[PDB]
Amino acid sequence: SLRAEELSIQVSCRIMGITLVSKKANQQLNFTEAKEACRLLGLSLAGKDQVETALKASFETCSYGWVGDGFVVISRISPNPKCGKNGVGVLIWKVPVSRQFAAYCYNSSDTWTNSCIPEIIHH
Ligand SMILES: *[C@@H]1O[C@H](CO)[C@@H](O)[C@H](O)[C@H]1NC(C)=O
Ligand SMILES: *[C@@H]1O[C@H](CO)[C@@H](O)[C@H](O)[C@H]1NC(C)=O
Repeated sequence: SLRAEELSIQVSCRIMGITLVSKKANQQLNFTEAKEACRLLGLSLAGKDQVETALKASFETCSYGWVGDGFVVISRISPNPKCGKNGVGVLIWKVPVSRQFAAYCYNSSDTWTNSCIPEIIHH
């Protein structure tokens, strides 16, 4: 079975709870494996709407990854030919579930917009 030590985290500072998880090996994750990858880390496979919320907080990636309900997405703020072919927004493809990509994962415990930037403590 998939093990967590086979995974690497490509978004070290989660935005609105969202990270991106890839396989260290060349072969990446099909849709079912993407869900398992997030769960091995205690996360859920992100929904496209959760990725959209992160984009509004300036979450941007340059990797295609699975989200819930069988879409592959990339999160783009700036047009880039090499990152989603100059698209902008959360770009969405409905792709056969056997295809292998990264996984967008969601962490509901995050209380900061950027998990690496503290926010003022309210007492
Ligand atoms: C996804 O990969 C797993 C390997 O862990 C395999 O058992 C499963 O059949 C694959 N799903 C598809 C739709 O290819
Ligand atoms: C999820 O978020 C909580 C709160 O920020 C944090 O303690 C935990 O380490 C996070 N887990 C993962 C796998 O990102």
